[PDB]
Formats: sequence, C-alpha cells, structure tokens
Amino acid sequence: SLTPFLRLPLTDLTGCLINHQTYDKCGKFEMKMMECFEAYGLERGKRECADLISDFQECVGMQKQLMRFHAMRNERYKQWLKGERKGQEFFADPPRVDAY
Amino acid sequence: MFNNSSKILFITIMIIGTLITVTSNSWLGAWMGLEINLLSFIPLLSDNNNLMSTEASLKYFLTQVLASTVLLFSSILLMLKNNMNNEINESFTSMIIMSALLLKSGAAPFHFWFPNMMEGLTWMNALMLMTWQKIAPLMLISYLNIKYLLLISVILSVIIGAIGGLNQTSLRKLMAFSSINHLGWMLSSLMISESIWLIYFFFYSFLSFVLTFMFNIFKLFHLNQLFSWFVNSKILKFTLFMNFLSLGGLPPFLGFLPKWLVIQQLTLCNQYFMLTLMMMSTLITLFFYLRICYSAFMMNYFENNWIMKMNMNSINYNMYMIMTFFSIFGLFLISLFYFMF
Amino acid sequence: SLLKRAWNEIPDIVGGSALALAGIVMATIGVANYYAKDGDNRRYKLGYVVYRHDDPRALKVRNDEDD
Amino acid sequence: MWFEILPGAVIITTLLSVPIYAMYGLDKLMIGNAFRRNMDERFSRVMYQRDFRLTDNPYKMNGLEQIPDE
Amino acid sequence: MIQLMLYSLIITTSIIFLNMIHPLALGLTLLIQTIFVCLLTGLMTKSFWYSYILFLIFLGGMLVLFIYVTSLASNEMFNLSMKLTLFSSLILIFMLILSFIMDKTSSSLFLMNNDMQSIINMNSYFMENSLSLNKLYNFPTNFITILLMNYLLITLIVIVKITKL
Amino acid sequence: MFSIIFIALLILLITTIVMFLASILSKKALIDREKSSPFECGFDPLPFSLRFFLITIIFLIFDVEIALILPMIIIMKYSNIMIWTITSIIFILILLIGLYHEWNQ
Amino acid sequence: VITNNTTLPEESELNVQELNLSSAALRAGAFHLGKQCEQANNEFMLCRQELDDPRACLAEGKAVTSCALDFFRKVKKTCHEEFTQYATCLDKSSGTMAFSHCRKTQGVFDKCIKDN
Amino acid sequence: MIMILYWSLPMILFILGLFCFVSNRKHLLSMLLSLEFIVLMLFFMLFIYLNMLNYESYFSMMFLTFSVCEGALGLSILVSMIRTHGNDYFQSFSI
Amino acid sequence: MFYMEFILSLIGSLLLIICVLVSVAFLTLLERKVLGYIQIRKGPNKVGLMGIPQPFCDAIKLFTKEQTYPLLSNYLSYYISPIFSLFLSLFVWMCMPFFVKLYSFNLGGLFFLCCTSLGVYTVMVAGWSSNSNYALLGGLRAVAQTISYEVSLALILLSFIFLIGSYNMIYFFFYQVYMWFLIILFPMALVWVSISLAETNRTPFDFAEGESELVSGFNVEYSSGGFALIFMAEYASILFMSMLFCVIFLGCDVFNLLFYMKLTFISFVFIWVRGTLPRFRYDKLMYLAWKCFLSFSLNYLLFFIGFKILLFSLL
Ligand SMILES: CCCCCCCCCCCCCCCCCC(=O)OC[C@H](COP(=O)([O-])OCC[N+](C)(C)C)OC(=O)CCCCCCCCCCCCCCCCC
Repeated sequence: SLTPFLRLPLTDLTGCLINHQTYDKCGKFEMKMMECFEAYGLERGKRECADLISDFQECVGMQKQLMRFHAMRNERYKQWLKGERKGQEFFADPPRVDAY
Repeated sequence: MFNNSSKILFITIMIIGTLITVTSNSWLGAWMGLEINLLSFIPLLSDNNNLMSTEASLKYFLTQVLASTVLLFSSILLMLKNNMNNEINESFTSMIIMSALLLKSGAAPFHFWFPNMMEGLTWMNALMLMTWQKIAPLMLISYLNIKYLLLISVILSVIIGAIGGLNQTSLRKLMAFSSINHLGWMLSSLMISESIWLIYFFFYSFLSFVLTFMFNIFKLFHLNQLFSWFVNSKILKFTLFMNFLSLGGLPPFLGFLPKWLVIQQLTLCNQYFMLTLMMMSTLITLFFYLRICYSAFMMNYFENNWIMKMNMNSINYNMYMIMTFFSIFGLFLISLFYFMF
Repeated sequence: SLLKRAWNEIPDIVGGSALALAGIVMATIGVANYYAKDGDNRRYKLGYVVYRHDDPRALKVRNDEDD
Repeated sequence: MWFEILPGAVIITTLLSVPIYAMYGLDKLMIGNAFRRNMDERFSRVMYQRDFRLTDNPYKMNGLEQIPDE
Repeated sequence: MIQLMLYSLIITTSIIFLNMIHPLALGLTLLIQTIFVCLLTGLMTKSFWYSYILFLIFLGGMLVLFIYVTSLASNEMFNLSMKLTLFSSLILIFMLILSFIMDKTSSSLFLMNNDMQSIINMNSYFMENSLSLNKLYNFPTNFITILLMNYLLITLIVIVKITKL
Repeated sequence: MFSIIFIALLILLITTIVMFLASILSKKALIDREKSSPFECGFDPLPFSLRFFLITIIFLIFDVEIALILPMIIIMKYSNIMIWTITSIIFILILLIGLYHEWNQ
Repeated sequence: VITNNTTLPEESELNVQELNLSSAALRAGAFHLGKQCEQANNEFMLCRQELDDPRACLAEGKAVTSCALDFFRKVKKTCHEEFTQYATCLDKSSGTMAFSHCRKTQGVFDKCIKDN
Repeated sequence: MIMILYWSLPMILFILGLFCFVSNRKHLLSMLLSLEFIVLMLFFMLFIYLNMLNYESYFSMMFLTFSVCEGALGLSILVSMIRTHGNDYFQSFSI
Repeated sequence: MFYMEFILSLIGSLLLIICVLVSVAFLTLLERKVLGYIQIRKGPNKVGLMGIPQPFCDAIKLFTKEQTYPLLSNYLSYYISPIFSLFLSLFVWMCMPFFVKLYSFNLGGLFFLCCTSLGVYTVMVAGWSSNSNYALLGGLRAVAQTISYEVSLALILLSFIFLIGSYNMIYFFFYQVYMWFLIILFPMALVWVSISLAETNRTPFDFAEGESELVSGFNVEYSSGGFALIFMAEYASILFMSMLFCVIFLGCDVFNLLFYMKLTFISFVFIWVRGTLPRFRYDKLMYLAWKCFLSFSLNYLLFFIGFKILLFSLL
C-alpha cells in the first residue's frame, strides 16, 4: 500500500476503503505482507520481503494458476490439431456438479 | 474573489479535497480527492462579468477529466497486474500514471492548456491555479521511481517555459510560463528529496502570493499597463518591483535560497548536467522578469497625466507590504531556519 | 403564533415532522433497549457455529427458552 | 342499467386469472409437482443441484426405498 | 457464450459510436451500450445489485440530461444508412460465429459468481447482497458515504452557481 | 438473467413483427406535401430552458442519493446497530435540512 | 495447488456408502435427525472450521454419513409410509420446502416417532 | 497471456473512446458522450478489478457518484454558454 | 440444468403477455363503459352484442388506417418509440409475484424502478421525433413529471421495503397473512395513488398528455398502429399499477380469485379518478412532487427507520 505524504485526520476514512482484510480467500496472506511493511518499511520491504509479496499476488492476482490452466488447455488443442487426440476422448471424465 | 460566502465554501472544500488527495494511502482515494478538488474548482474560474472565464473553465474541465480518467485507468491496470499499490520493478503502467499526473500539473509536453487558459482569467483564480492546484498532482508524483520521464519533463519545462514567455506581453500568460519553468525546478527537486521540494514549493508559493497581489490590487494585465501605473513616489515603485529580481533567483533577495538549496542538494546527489541545463535556461526567465522591470528601474517615465491618485485596497495591500519586506530582506532569517537539514 | 401558521399553511409537513420526531425517539428507545441487554450476542446465529469449551465465547452463549 | 359494466370487468377477472391457474395445471402435467423450485436462497439452489445430480428429473423423489438393506 | 455475445454487441455498438456524428444518435448508442455493460458486469458478480445501481444512476438518472441536451441541440432527424447497418450485422454475425468456433471455457472470466464458489463457503449462504454492501454502513467507512451525500448536495450548490439560473 | 434476455428479445421480436405486419396492413395512399407536414393547430409553422435542466439536475442528485438509501434494508440485520442508526438518522436529517433550506432560500 | 508432494487419499478410502436422499427426504425428518446425530455433526464441523483441511477429519465425515444412514434406516424400519407422506406434502406444498404450509402430516410423523 | 485474454477489450475500447474524445472531426457534445463512454468502460474495468476481491464491490457506487457529478458538471458547463455564445456553439469543431 | 424449467418459464411468460394484452383491450372497454357511467350517459353498445367487441373494432380500424409520418424523408426514429413502449409495458410484468415459480426476481423493486426509468426514455423519443412544437412540449412535460415523481416513487417503495426486510416481492405475502397494509399505510395509500397516476399519464396528472392545453402531448403525430401500440402500452402500465397497488397494500393473495377481483376494483378506481378530478398545473405539480411528497417520504421513512429499530430489539 502507498505511504501517504501527510498523516492528517483525513486519511482515517480513505485508508480502510479497499483491503483483503474483510473475509477473503487469503487476506491472512496480505496481513503477513502488511505487518512486514511495518517491519522494514515500504522501501526495504520491496527487497527483504519479496517472498511474502509474491504469494499474495499469486493468490488474489491468480497469475500462474491461470497461466497453467491455459497451458493445459492449449496443449490439449495442439494435440487435437496434430492428430494425437481425436474423437469422443477429446475431453476427459467431467467432474460432478457439486464437486467444487 | 470574496464576492460571496459560497466561494469561501468552495475554497474550503477544495482545500479538503486536496488534503484527501495528498493523504490517500491508495491510488483510488487519491482519485476521489482529485474529483472533489475538481468539483470545487469548477465554480471558481467562472464568473458572469468575464466572457473568457467560462470557456477557460471548459478547457480546465476537459483537461482535468482527460487526465483523471487516464490516472484512474492506469491505477486500475497497476492493481490488476500487482494487487498492492506499490510496484517492485517499474513498468509502463507507472509511466501512464506519471503522464496523467503531468497533464494535471502542467509539465511542458502537456502544458499547452496552461497559458491558453491563463489568457482569460483574474489574478486570484490564477493565484489558486499555480499554487494550490499544483499540490494535488505533484504530491502523487513523489510516489513513483521512474527517472527518464522526470528527466524529460524537467528539461522540457526549463527550455519551453523560459523561451515561450518571451513573446508574451500579457502578464497572465507570462506568469503562467514563468510558473512552468518554476515547475521544472520542483520536479528536479522531487527526484532527490521530498523536503527540498517542500522548501522550493513553499517559497515559490510565497513569491506567487506577493507577486500576484501587485497585479490584483492595482488590476494590471499588460506590460504596457505597468508603465502607466501611477505610484506617488517612484522610489516605492522601484522598491516594489524587486520581487521580480527576488523570484528570478538573485543572491541578496529571498528566492535565491530555494534555488540554491536545490543546487546544493543536486550537486551532492551527483547530478551536474541537468543542473547546468536548468540554469542556462533560467536566465531567460530573469530576462522576461527584467523586461517587466523596465517600468520601475528607471527613475522617470513619460507618464499619462489624467490619473493623479493611487487607489488601492487596505487589507490586501496591508498583507502585501509584509510579504514584500520578507521577499527582499528574507535572507536574514536563514539562521533561524532548521528545515533544510 | 408560529406553530399555528405552520399548521395552517403546511399541515402535512407538520404531521410528518411529528412522525419523524416520534421515529427518532423510538429509534433511540430501540437502541437503548438493544444495548441494555446483550444485543451484540444474538440468540440465533447463521451458518453452523460451534465453540469448544476452551473458547471464551462458549461461556457467553444464551440458554433462554425459544420465544 | 348499471349491471352492463360487469360484462366488461369480470372478463378482466378471468383472463388475468389464467396465467397462474393454467400453470397450476401445467406444472402438474409435465413435472408432476405443482410448484417449481424456488431459486432465491443459495442453499435451495445447491439442494436443487443435488437433486438434479441424483436423478435426471430434480422433482422426482428419492425416498426411503433408495436406501439398501443393511 | 452469452458473455461473448455481450462482448460482440459492445464491440459493434462501440464501432458505430465511433462512426456516427449526430449527437442524439450518440446518446442512443450510449443508452443501448449501458444495458450491455450492466449485463456484462452482472456476469462476473455474485448478484445483480451493482448492475441495478449503475442502471438507475447512469441510464435512467444521468443520461436523460444528455438525451435532453442532444435532443434540443439538433433540429434534424437521423440519416439512416443501410450500409452501416449491413456492416454492423456482418461484423456481428462474424463475431458470433467466431465465438461459436472458439472454446468458451478458456474465454470465460475467472471472477467467481455466487454458484462458482465453494459449497463449504459459509459466507455465500447467508443473504444475497449483504456482505458486499456491509462496509457502506459500518465503522470506519461510513464517513465516505456521509461525505458522498454531502458531496451531492455541494454538487447541486455548484451547479446552481455555474448555470447562473 | 439468461432467461430474461431470451424473453426480452422475444417481446422485442414480437412487437417488431406486429408493427411490420401493421405497416403491411396499413392502407397505402398517395403521399402528399401537406400530409407529411408537422401538425400545428390549423395554420402551418423551442429554445433551451434552464429551469427544466435544473429540475433534471435535482432529479439526478436525489437519484444518486436514493442509490445510497437503497442498501440499508439488508444491512440492518448484519451490522452494528448504533453505527447504522447514526448514519441513517444523519443521512435523512441532512437531506431534510437541505430540502427545507433550499425551500426557504 | 495439488502436486506430487501433496498426499491425497486413495479412492478406496473414499469409497463410502453415501446418503443419497432427495431434498424433500432431507428437509422432512431433519429435526429428529439433528437431535439424534448431534455428537458427530458438531465435531465434524469443528474439524472443518478449525483446521480448514479437506483431508483432515475424513473419519469424522464418514461418521456423520454413517450416523445419518443409521437414522434413516431406523426410520425406514418403523415409520416409512408416514415419512413418505410427509416428504410428499413438503415437496408438493410450495416452491421452497417450507414447514408451515402443511402441519397436518408433521403431527402424524411426530406421533409415529413418539410412539415407536 | 492474462492481459491478452482477460480485460483486453476494456483497454481497446477505452483507447477508442479516448480517440473519439480528442478527434478534431467531432464536436463538444460528442466529446462529452465519448467521455461517458470511457466512464462506462472505466466502470467495466474497475468492476473486473473489484471482483477479484470478494466483498469490496461497494466502491462501485463511489466512482459512479464522482463520475456522474463530473458528467452533470460538464453538461452544466456546456449549456452555460447558451446565453453567451448562442445555440450554435454545439457545432464547434475547435476550442 | 433441467429443460422443463425453461420450457414452462417460456410458456408462462408468453401466456402472461397474451392475457395482459387481452386484458388491456377489455380494460379499454371497461374504461369507456364505466367512464360513461361516471356521468349520466351509457358506455359502448350496439357493436356486436352489448358493445363487447368494441376494442376489436378499434384494433381493426387502427391497424388499417394510413401510417402517416411527421416528415417524409427519414422517419425510422418515429418507429422506435411505440416498440420500446409496448416492450417495456409487457416486460415490466415479469416481476409480478408468482407463487409457482416463473422468474426468481430477488430484486423486483429495482426492476420496476428500471422500467419506470425507461418510461421517460420512450416518451422522450416519442416527443422529439414527431417534429412538432406541441410534441416537444408534451414530451418535455411528460419527462418533467415522470422524473419528478420518480424520486418520490423510489422513496415511497423504499419505505415499503423496510416493512418486509428484503426486495423480494413474494415477501409482501408473508407479512400480510394477518392483515392488509391498507390499514397501516393509508396516507401512503393516497400518496401511492397519486404516484401511480403520475408515472402513467391519467387525468389527475394530465398536463403531459391532455386534450385541453395541448391537443395531445406526444401522441399528436402518432396514428395508425403506433397510436395503438402506445395506447396498449399505457393501459398495460395502468394494469401494472393496479396489480402493484394490490400486492403492496392489499394482501398479495396471488392464487385467490379475490386478488384479481381487487385488481379489477383498483382498475375501476383508476377509471373512477379518471372522471372526477381536474388537472394540476406545472408549478403546482413541481410543488407537489419535490416538497410535499418528498417531505412526507423522508419523514415517514424516518418513522419506519425508528420502528424497524424498535422491533429489532424486541424480537
Ligand atoms: C375504497 C376507497 C374509496 C375512496 C377513495 C377512492 C380513490 C382512491 C384514493 C385516491 C386518492 C386521491 C388521488 C389523487 C390525489 C389528487 C390530490 C393531490 O395530489 O393533493 C395533493 C395535496 C397538496 O397539498 P396542499 O393541499 O397543502 O396544497 C395545495 C394548497 N397550497 C398550494 C396553497 C399550499 O395534498 C398533499 O400532498 C397532502 C400530503 C399527503 C397526504 C398526507 C400525509 C401526511 C402524513 C400522515 C399523517 C401525519 C400525522 C397526522 C396526525 C398527527 C398530527 C400532529
């Protein structure tokens, strides 16, 4: 989060407006980043606290999971276009409707 | 500008919106405060007696809402890439954020709205425009760590803001072009400190209050109008015009101090070529300051003789003469100052 | 007087202001009645809420009869 | 005299009574259950999903005869 | 699939918004874009509250000013061209058959709906449009909506001054 | 919502088909100079009004204000009671004071 | 996310006879199910809420499923037609399965349970 | 990648509305209507951002309030020139 | 997902549309008949038997007459107003409280406010495209009154939603199982009648679409099928306001035949105030919509804020 220049009474309302702290899949990850930004500050927290930054961005940004999903779907279509996979076995056994 | 209490209401809400902008810990509450500041700065900069003020408010609206939506779009893009407000390695979305801030502030690739709007205003809304409305974008520019955009903006500000003020004989466009050059000294101070910028901005603001009060009380809008200005003693007109030499950065007066602190901090930060590029392009600013000073440095003029009484406000000129004294004798207070360190 | 003029010209606004004053009074009455008892600890929780006996919240549960 | 309005009004009472009552027949014809399942709360949608998972007709009952003897 | 249909409709209405010049016709293009934007933001969300809020605020509330100003601005009627209608229909049928020949699972949005969430999620079963709107009326974010109502009153005060009445 | 799109497109399609068949069923006569004329009573033939524009602006400000009064029915059983009451009483009271002040001035 | 390092349970451990009842057969007879099966439901949901691990307290989930199956088999032994009529009236009563639309067969079901 | 497949279209239509905002072949009313087009695209992109988080969608009516006040402000700026510049200022291609 | 839900939803919606349209025709018959009986005179008669196929005589005539245009060159904008007007009047009925499920509208009041907020849009394109100063004046007057009581209607229905605790229209049924809301909300009943005669142009609020101060507000150039679609859309709005009065105040009672008897009675009340009251003025209607009804709305909304807080502590 951005460090404001001035710490007046007028940052008290703006500060809580967006935050993963309200119930969320991994706000407990963000807290583990945010307290780290209390420890080293904002600028040393960019270097000394890089492992906890990437987990929160991985969780809520959903980057490598969606990239892995698109790698698994494009490889299946490449195998379909290259003739390795065809017919009724193009798609696997579907999950149950209440599985997830 | 105090014809109504509603304008005092708009002044305090634009102060509130600017303070919401500069204290926001996220990139979206800053945009919220920017919209509050915009809402309260649309009715100021608009009046019924002046025809050009309405189209100048239209230019201000289109320029700011073009800059605010690009600022919002790039901040949402940054939040979509990395979900914290900061960024580990700087990329193009910070460049779009900084360019949207430079359209708000008036840096020289994006400054062409600034004197074209300034050509049709009064001298108090100009005082709000070049001083308080530079608070909200410049305090957000300090959150970014890209160097070459600030380098291009500083270089273009000090050449374009100094050369472009030579042709202008209107005082408002000349002061706008002088504020564009003094903007570039503020962004050059922003790459090296967040306190030397406050020093330069506070005393540049002080010089803006004391110099725009000379043109607001006596209603001066032209270079030729300064020659016809009647002062009862020509020594007083010569003394009152030392604020131009003060703001141009001359050593015995104040106004040499913040430029000198920028020089001291930039040389200590091993940046010598950009400092030389600014100071070879600040002599032109003193040249169109000294072209104003043709109307007072000589001691006798071919005056028009129909006006023989100097008419002035009491409270405003009482506030003016305090600040004129500290604009030229304010270097004695360097021993009392402790905010440089 | 002043209330006679308001009751003569604008009687619906006077009646609405009486209703709004009554609603404000019984809103403060409802807030005081909610916070006089343990209104923050509702009797009927949503979801499936379980507490073990070591938790401090398990000692604050309500054993009242169903109304 | 004045009872000629009731030709023009009671018909209005009949026609607007049509789009529910016919459905109260029609849901008893092709479904067999007179009421379609309410999709307001999420728990009702999840349990309707469970019924359509269990049987191809979600309004077909899985009673106690489904339970094997043990 | 219908998300891709709304993508295609928004693309077609945007390119005809770029093409046309008559101001009430751009206002009509905006009012028919707002419906598709409302539905498409309804596809990502748990429930359709904010689409309704955007609908009442933008279309039925705000754009009627734009429709009134653009109606009194232009004396003349629309010059309907069958060429632009044919080009819009051709690019629309092309983009729908392009969505037919494209896998919709990879093109679907990653944002979870109310039924895309987990079954063991406790918060989804409570009340529709409850936890998202909760922070509007709780400490310490209620000062923003108090400031918003004050901002709307101050906006009306600004508008009365700048139009000069 | 996907069924709502289908039924709204069906209502639009049915109304356009009914109007197209009405245009076919309409009696086509010879088109005239005076028949196409805009109707002014009898003999053949407006500027911008600011009062109606501020009526639309007052409607817009009150509409965006109503859009913040809309959520709090749901939140009343899922929030702090004192905060909710303070915000609701303050919200409608400042609205009433602003309405009465704009009435008196 | 699931890799080869994570230890998912085998499908033979997951091959448990499940409660395959419909919504009307689960909504009806629920108030006698919860009282009879309160020892395992609370422990299993405490396992699900505390650890937040799907692989943990699988034995507790199996105990919940077996306890529900035992209660429904006990209902099937004694009071079958009354429960079938109660679930039928609960499903045909309204759209959502609301208990207030028919209370006539609920009393017969509670009378059967109280007598047996 | 993620940017190419997800949220690429609001960027493209935002640049199209920006180019319609600043083109010299349009007029001031077209600038204001294209401005509310990019307001709609900004709402689309902001809602795509805000729905990665679960229960922070309440911000969508804050940006709506600010941008609707911007639109009413722009209309009241533009129609304030009716009594001064006349009714023909809506067809102005340059400022 | 089970396909008979889609099939029965489609069948029920089309049956609702057909029955609403035939009830619109018989509502025009009822209005011409009992509106005559408001005075001494008789209603329609002598066509068919006892005047029953008189709206079909209207429908055969209006679908045969020459479709004239307000200008000869370009008139496609003239077409799009009755299409969208009848589309909204037949589309607003999907948020009717159906107990057998047709559409699970958990937010039905917002849907009603959306369709009412498009009513201004269809009457604005009705006014502008008809190329006449009378048409523009009537369109501006109708847009003025409908956005003036849009805010009031939103606040009144917003006060009603506080009673049931949610936005689901079927929740009006469970809170009316012991008594109707006509007992508790009788000034709200009079205010809601004044609201429902304002969004739909009827005689008490008729400066928009009257035959005295204008010849016709926005139907002045509309004829030969467009006037038929506009007339059917307006009477469907009357039927929707009668139903929405009968759901909120009178008990929803969707299945009972007494609910549809009360719906015909509230339509009779709408035709009863059609013959009685005179027409308001522009200044008095701006006084009514923004001061009296707005002040009553905010005040009695404060009353239900206090009452719902008071019952929350007691329950
Ligand atoms: C089965 C019923 C059969 C009979 C009825 C049949 C018809 C059905 C109902 C139709 C109703 C009429 C519809 C059209 C109305 C047209 C007239 C109209 O709009 O008039 C507007 C008029 C206008 O007000 P006005 O009359 O003051 O304004 C005109 C006078 N000037 C301009 C000079 C000021 O009335 C109102 O707006 C009244 C406000 C709403 C109603 C009152 C609510 C007040 C709050 C509740 C009571 C408060 C507590 C009181 C007790 C305690 C006091 C301390």
